[PDB]
Amino acid sequence: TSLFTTADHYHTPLGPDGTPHAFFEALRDEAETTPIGWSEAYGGHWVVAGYKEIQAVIQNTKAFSNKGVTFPRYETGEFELMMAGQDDPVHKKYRQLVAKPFSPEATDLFTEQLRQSTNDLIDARIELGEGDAATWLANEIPARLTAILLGLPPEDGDTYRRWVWAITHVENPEEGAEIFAELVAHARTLIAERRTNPGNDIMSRVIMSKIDGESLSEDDLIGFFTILLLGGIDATARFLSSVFWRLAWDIELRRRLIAHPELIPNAVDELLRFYGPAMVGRLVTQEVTVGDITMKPGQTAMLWFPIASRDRSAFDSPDNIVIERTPNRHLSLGHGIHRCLGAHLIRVEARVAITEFLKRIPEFSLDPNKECEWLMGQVAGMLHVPIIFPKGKRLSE
Ligand code: HEM
Ligand SMILES: CC1(C)O[C@]2(C)CC[C@H]1CC2
Repeated sequence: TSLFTTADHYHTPLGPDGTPHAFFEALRDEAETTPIGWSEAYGGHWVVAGYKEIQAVIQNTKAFSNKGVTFPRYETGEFELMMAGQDDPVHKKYRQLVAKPFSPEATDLFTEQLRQSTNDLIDARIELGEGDAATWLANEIPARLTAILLGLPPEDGDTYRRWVWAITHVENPEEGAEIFAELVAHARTLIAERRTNPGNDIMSRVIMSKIDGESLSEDDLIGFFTILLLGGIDATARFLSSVFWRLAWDIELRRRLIAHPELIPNAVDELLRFYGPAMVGRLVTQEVTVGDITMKPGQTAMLWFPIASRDRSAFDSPDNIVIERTPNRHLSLGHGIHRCLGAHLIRVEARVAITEFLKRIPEFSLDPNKECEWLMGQVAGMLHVPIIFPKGKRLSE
């Protein structure tokens, strides 16, 4: 028997802790013998689990196209995924338009604003002694910031999350497509308003941009809106949720981050290795051999970053969260020409979220009377993290 044969990133066996990590560890073990295996899920596809094999695939853009970046394809109607779903030279020209606002200096401008935001969110339940850390904090910190980056109302996160749910999970394809069309209607309204009232936000920037002398089409602009909203609120929320869950029970990790706040950036990087939500696909466009396996045009390869992030030939003691680990060249943010546009931004969001939360609520635990829930898929992580804690005091009021 092989664990590859029924591997499916939307249906990962969960262990007694509520995560897929026992299964990932078992697949990692098998991958030492077979780093690429055939799964019969989704009609048949390749699962790439070894670290060096994922590196080989993700560097080989001639044979492995980002037209397959989501598999099964995300529900975005007739729209492509902007940047993420493109190959060069097209990909590079679109990404250049938004490189500046995602640079470390540009995103660092939001640091203290994120800190204030995080504290305002914590104020809403600190006097109560209980909350779902995912819905209360993890969902809201990145959704509010993303809203501000796109010039959306930050208070409407439930609307934005409903759109993303349709893109990533709704099973009835008519329904999912209709809800995605709601996002598209709102994007058109936003774009029309920005045209007349341009600001310093990222949508105004791409609206005023040109490629090869031509303004972007309304469709390309909707594409930018979609990928930035999607990227900004989904994997960030799942990652932060998984982190709050881990900190709720892992009292040893928690006390160390309180004692050594200077280690929080490196610990965020290690938590990205361990809880990185993402996997990505590639469409095979030319016959290619990777290790023992020859892939053929039209096949899809899924890059199982969480398994490669646990590869013993790439990391010492990969099953331990070693907060001082360097260089820690994990693949949770990708590698090569598509490497995550939001990399620096999530590092800042996570550092601030963890720092302020542990400052405000150093003592907390999982609620024994409510269930946690792990969401599976191409972006995976805790969805519900009910916690309890001693009642504390609001900063504002
Ligand atoms: C925990 C948080 C996140 C994780 C794990 C993550 C993961 C990734 C990964 C693995 C890729 C590579 C795609 C590939 O190789 O096909 C990627 C690309 C990308 N991400 Fe992120 N992402 C995160 C947050 C963000 C945020 C905050 C944004 C923007 C607000 C964002 C926007 C993008 C975009 C636009 C791409 C495509 C870049 C390109 O194609 O050149 N992501 N992300
Ligand atoms: C699912 C995932 C990882 O997130 C986005 C923003 C980047 C790569 C893919 C598709 C879209």
